[PDB]
Amino acid sequence: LDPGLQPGQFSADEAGAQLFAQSYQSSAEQVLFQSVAASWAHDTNITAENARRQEEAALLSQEFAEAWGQKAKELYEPIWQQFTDPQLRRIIGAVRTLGSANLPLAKRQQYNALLSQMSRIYSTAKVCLTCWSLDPDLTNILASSRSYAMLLFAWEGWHNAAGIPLKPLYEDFTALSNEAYKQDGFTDTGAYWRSWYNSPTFEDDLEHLYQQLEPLYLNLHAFVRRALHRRYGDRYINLRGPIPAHLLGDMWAQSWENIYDMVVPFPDKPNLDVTSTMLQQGWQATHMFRVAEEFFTSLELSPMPPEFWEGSMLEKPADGREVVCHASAWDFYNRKDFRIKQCTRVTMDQLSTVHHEMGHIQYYLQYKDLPVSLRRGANPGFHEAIGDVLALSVSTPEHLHKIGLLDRVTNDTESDINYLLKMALEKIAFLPFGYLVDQWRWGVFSGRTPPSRYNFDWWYLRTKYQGICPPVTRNETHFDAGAKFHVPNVTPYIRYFVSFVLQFQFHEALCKEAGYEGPLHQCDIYRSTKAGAKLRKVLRAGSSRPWQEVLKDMVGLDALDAQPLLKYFQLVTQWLQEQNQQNGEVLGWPEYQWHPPLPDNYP
Ligand SMILES: *[C@@H]1O[C@H](CO[C@@H]2O[C@@H](C)[C@@H](O)[C@@H](O)[C@@H]2O)[C@@H](O[C@@H]2O[C@H](CO)[C@@H](O[C@@H]3O[C@H](CO)[C@@H](O)[C@H](O)[C@@H]3O)[C@H](O)[C@H]2NC(C)=O)[C@H](O)[C@H]1NC(C)=O
Ligand SMILES: *[C@@H]1O[C@H](CO)[C@@H](O[C@@H]2O[C@H](CO)[C@@H](O)[C@H](O)[C@H]2NC(C)=O)[C@H](O)[C@H]1NC(C)=O
Ligand SMILES: *[C@@H]1O[C@H](CO[C@@H]2O[C@@H](C)[C@@H](O)[C@@H](O)[C@@H]2O)[C@@H](O)[C@H](O)[C@H]1NC(C)=O
Ligand SMILES: [Cl-]
Ligand SMILES: [Zn+2]
Repeated sequence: LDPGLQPGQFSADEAGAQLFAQSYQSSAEQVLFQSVAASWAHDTNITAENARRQEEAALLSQEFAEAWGQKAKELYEPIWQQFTDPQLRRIIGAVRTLGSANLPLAKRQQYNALLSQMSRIYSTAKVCLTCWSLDPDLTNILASSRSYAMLLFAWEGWHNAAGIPLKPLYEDFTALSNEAYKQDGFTDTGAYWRSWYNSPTFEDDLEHLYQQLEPLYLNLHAFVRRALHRRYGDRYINLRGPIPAHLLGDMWAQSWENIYDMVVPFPDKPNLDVTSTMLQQGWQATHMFRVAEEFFTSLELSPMPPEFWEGSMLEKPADGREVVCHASAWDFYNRKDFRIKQCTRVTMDQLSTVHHEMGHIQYYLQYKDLPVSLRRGANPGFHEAIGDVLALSVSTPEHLHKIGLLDRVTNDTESDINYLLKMALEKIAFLPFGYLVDQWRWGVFSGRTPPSRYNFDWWYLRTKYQGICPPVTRNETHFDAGAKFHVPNVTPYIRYFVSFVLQFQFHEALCKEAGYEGPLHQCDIYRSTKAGAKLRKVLRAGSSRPWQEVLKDMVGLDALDAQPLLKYFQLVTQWLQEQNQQNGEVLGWPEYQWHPPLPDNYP
């Protein structure tokens, strides 16, 4: 480690730790900058040379972590917990967590290499027969093909190409991750991930939330299953069984907005998917980013700086290079450079994704003056929810009309049902998947799920919560969990279930604060400077204070709460129950063993 980057001496006491943290921050900024730079160069341009570089950068960050980790222990182990300065306790708490820096050098190299290799496999896998990539090729197939056979070919090819080669790597990564975190005193990596919520009853709190949400999901599911039965017929849809996993519009069946045209109850009303209008008008990526920016400035939040426009990657490259297409937002830790990398396509759900990623940027802009350790969300769920909250105003029919995407606007109960059903396909359908992914991964890290049951345990959970089934037989050579971005890219998942709850609590608070006084689902906070100010107080806090207190100041409660999401959806909740009753549906999937047959000509 460079001499300039190494820790000095400080006293064993709180005045020293202040000097320590100032010294640390001053060093960490440079280390973070070089890591993030090398990751960027790789993620926008996957080459062996770029992976080697990113690995050398992660090694540097491990030596940094070890030297300051060990120094923070050596001087402050007995005293840090008792500091007067609350922010200074969280700073030291972060600095003393070693992670992968607990590994000896040889295993640090093996760990850094596994991260590179898993990311490469996921982002460069192809389905051939002349080869399709996930984004945009397979995405487009899953979204707009209605051919059982075609959709099967894409689903199977993807799962096979991405998952099978990842399995041995995934195994070796799990063992090394556990070895690293167990020397920080956690039972396993999953215990370390969970500890970010600082909540003794987290697992029980999530389960209580899920029990209140499950009836809405079960009713959406049955109604959608019926729509599918009418197109695909009795051979491929079982009205008492799980839904084939390839028929819901999306490679992971995790949100259903693309099959809106099959389920829309009142087709004579304004057409609420505005994608075709966007195309007709000639919208491009950069217009989408500008319209999103304008919503933020209407709240008196910050514009995107020059460095964001000059540095970002807003389309998939044409020049041949290979890239990580899954979207992400980048803080370089120098308080100057911030970027988005997104393979943006011109579609309405992609306009939402634009807002999602710009919400992360806005968080980085607001907290850029805190000590580097506090430059995070109050919890991870808060960071994921910011952009989603604004996207809830943007997609209201009235807002779409203001921005030239919807010609007529109607205010009547049929238009409301359409609206709430479209939003349910996006928000309600997701809930079971958002909850299950880390139940799977926590079982793997704890050893409850060894490599010999990775796929068995994955499909148990897929069926149990989502009520889907794989459309072809799977076995333990398949590794279907690894065909989802966040698994090989090692991004925790429970943050999204938390986010999907929190965003409705935020929405309700900012609508009240804006002075809005009609139905929660018709609220648009656009141009409300009072709403902007309340949002800004959250963003400016970073992780400097407990999330339960940040939440209470914002919404008036110190806990996650399903009530706002339930109030938003109330009208469609009631309507879907009534429809399913009148149609004699069976809620749930009692025929749990059922799978569809192969088509005659497969493949
Ligand atoms: C779309 O329409 C709804 C429904 O509006 C009501 O019903 C219609 C059949 C007609 O009778 C309307 O003339 C009538 O308002 C609109 O929601 C309603 O908005 C008003 C405010 O604009 C709400 O009234 C307020 O009530 C609070 C206390 O709750 C008072 O302090 C205020 O002074 C104010 O009068 C009314 O409750 C609300 N109805 C609800 C909640 O269902 C809706 O705003 C409109 N949407 C759009 C986008 O225009
Ligand atoms: C993608 O990454 C490679 C490095 O892996 C970049 O290639 C280097 O390009 C510079 C300038 O053209 C040369 O001096 C080097 O010799 C190249 N290295 C090689 C080929 O090993 C490439 O330019 C990157 N593409 C971008 C940034 O668009
Ligand atoms: C696992 O499955 C592999 C791929 O074949 C698939 O499984 C058969 C049984 C069909 O029903 C269909 O889904 C696919 O063709 C096999 O090649 C492999 O041998 C299977 N078993 C093991 C232990 O890997
Ligand atoms: Cl998380
Ligand atoms: Zn995100």
